[PDB]
Amino acid sequence: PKKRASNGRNKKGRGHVKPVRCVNCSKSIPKDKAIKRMAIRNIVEAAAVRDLSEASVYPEYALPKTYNKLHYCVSCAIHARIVRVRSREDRKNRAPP
Amino acid sequence: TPVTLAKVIKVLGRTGSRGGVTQVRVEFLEDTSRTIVRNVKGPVRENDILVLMESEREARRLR
Amino acid sequence: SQVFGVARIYASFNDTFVHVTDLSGKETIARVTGGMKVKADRDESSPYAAMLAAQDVAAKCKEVGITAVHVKIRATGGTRTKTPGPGGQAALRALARSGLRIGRIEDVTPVPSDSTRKKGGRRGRRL
Amino acid sequence: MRAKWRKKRTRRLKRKRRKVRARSK
Amino acid sequence: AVGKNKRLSKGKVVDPFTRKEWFDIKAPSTFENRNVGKTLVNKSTGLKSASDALKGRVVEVCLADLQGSEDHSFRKIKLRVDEVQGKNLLTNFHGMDFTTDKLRSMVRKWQTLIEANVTVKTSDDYVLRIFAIAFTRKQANQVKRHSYAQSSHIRAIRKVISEILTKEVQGSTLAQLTSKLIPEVINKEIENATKDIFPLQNIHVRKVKLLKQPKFDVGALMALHG
RNA sequence: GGUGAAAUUCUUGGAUUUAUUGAAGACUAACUACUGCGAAAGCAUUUGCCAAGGACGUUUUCAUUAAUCAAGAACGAAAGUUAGGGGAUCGAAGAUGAUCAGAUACCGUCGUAGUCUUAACCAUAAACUAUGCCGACUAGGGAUCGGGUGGUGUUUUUUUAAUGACCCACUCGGCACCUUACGAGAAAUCAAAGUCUUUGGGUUCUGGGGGGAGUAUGGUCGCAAGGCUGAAACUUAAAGGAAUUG
RNA sequence: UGGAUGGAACGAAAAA
Ligand SMILES: [Mg+2]
Ligand SMILES: [Mg+2]
Ligand SMILES: [Mg+2]
Ligand SMILES: [Mg+2]
Ligand SMILES: [Mg+2]
Ligand SMILES: [Mg+2]
Ligand SMILES: [Mg+2]
Ligand SMILES: [Mg+2]
Ligand SMILES: [Mg+2]
Ligand SMILES: [Mg+2]
Ligand SMILES: [Mg+2]
Ligand SMILES: [Mg+2]
Ligand SMILES: [Mg+2]
Ligand SMILES: [Mg+2]
Ligand SMILES: [Mg+2]
Ligand SMILES: [Mg+2]
Ligand SMILES: [Mg+2]
Repeated sequence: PKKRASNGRNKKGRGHVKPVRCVNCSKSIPKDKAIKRMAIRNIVEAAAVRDLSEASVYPEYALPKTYNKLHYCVSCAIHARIVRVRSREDRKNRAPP
Repeated sequence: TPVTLAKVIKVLGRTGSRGGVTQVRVEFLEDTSRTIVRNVKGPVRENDILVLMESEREARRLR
Repeated sequence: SQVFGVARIYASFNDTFVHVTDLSGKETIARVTGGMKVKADRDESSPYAAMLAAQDVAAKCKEVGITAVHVKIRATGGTRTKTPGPGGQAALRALARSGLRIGRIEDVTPVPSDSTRKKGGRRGRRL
Repeated sequence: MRAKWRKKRTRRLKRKRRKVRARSK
Repeated sequence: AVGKNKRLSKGKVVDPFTRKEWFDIKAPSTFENRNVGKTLVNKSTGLKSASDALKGRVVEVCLADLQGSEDHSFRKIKLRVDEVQGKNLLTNFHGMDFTTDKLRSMVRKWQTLIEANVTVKTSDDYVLRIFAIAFTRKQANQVKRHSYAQSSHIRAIRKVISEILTKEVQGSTLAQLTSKLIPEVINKEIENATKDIFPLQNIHVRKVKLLKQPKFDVGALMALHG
């Protein structure tokens, strides 16, 4: 029987969504169906910050960011310890943690 | 063949496929204020002293 | 007052590249990769390997006369992973601890404007 | 066996019957 | 993989740094600082004449060093070597560009991006391509959480930017323009020209790319390095 | 270089790498969301030209000119065919290295047809919201797109005006969403899948247990792969849907 | 202010 209201995506009124490729397994997947995540991370670490800061010119330089968007197929997303599973009525929950 | 004396300051938890290895945050006797995280084989508490064949390696932390 | 070089770490998977060049970039100095300091064929990207190579290249840098370096980190890019490898990050900390000075770190991973085609077929790498 | 491959096998069988019929007429 | 060579030689030592000497790169007048860096090449032998090997080189340097102030932190600058004057090889402008981390931080979702480009020509026969970028701004007292444009404001804004770039480059030779962009007066004009259309916060311009060069004319270059 | 681990491959004739240029073809990233347009398939760089369209506004006109439709007709994803051009990347067939008892499969490196474009064909899909179209009525909440109206509302221009962008109130037309079930259902669920034993607003198409079988035959289109229409003999007591406990 | 993919594994006579 039907398992989800949107049936696994966010397509209502389009028909075609111009798919993209999974970052890991390169499987094709519609853009809206994909499980896009935003990876914003500082360049170095939370550990070597002291080393670089002391061993660098330009005191208090920037420590800039790094931004990648990731797209996983459903199977890769489940296999990579992400949003895995939820119970029957709990699936309806929409908000992030 | 130089070696390094390092002092354990805080134990993290067990690690390894069979639970036979321990993760510790250890702190050098000489040139203090530097702390590194290493794996230990045998039984260990805090405040122990370790000797290292090398100092420049930080083990894969699982947290 | 100071002498600068340019690092250009290639933080790929399965291997790691470290070679410093002149500020112009046409002249290269002491190209050492992690794969020439181990005998595994599996550890070529290991952080220990990259660190050990980074110390070597830092030795050549110091004995030539370069004291500080500008950092350009980059991944495989193109249609491939676009995420930095494991050992390049360790190499950066290595050569920084080796004695040189650091300034103006940037990421130069080649990113396309929706390039041609990712390999693997429509249905993806199946394993 | 899977329905698609059933359909493909039938299509081949039809093609073979078609040509063997055309062999005589 | 040290022992992995099955065959090292398809068919079947000298230290290279004893042959190499340093050189000092000089920037044009339109910069607070002049000392850029240092570079290595071989002996200018009777068959190489290393000045030839230096003739077509490009060096990238951050603007923050050239101006001292750290507000020009990202702001990469490209300089082209043109003439070798006794270990003080000279350079002129070749291109400006943004840093990836900044560029990516410019763009955030739930707002409208506006982009424009142009292929204007200078008085000095230089042919330049300039890019401009903008993003919509949600004002103070905003309640709705996305604040998109209406795709006709974008058309008007892009038209205004396109024409204003030309009107700012036509007549100008090069160096005035360099000293217009160091204090970023160009983007300063944009909101004054567009505030009656839509807010448009954060109107930094973009990289600029050079396309075509006229004849050398040594003297003009020398004028920059007094 | 590749993987879980390796090998086929390329390297002292300098591979991988770094800088400066140049050429070719493909795509239009990040902005990009329970947002938009189109009858559907589908459609994401700028600018110009050509024609088209919905909604809104209207104290303009015709006056019932309308809804659904046998026969008939336009469009119709991808793959595929014929003849030119183009032919970077990926890549059915194929060649090869691994794993395995076997592995012409999954994994790795190459690689024709194809992937792009012009002139024609083909007319199928899980072409899906598995919910035909038109019209009326029936519960609450906020948010959003396009238009219109009111408000000493905020900001900016020239404090100030008209603008523009926001705020508050209202309305028409959209894509939907949150709560509840008077009601419906076998249930999953549904503001329609409701106003159906208290059984009737108008209308088109399709089905009568599962196989045999979308097969055979006969028509009809196509160069071809195939498309449209479409049986029977015989066999069988279960197939099937939704939920409960293991 | 974090972070790992990760090898091989075929089959079980009829009725209750
Ligand atoms: Mg199921
Ligand atoms: Mg569809
Ligand atoms: Mg080479
Ligand atoms: Mg785009
Ligand atoms: Mg839109
Ligand atoms: Mg009708
Ligand atoms: Mg059909
Ligand atoms: Mg159907
Ligand atoms: Mg209705
Ligand atoms: Mg409205
Ligand atoms: Mg509405
Ligand atoms: Mg709608
Ligand atoms: Mg019957
Ligand atoms: Mg029947
Ligand atoms: Mg069932
Ligand atoms: Mg058997
Ligand atoms: Mg068997």
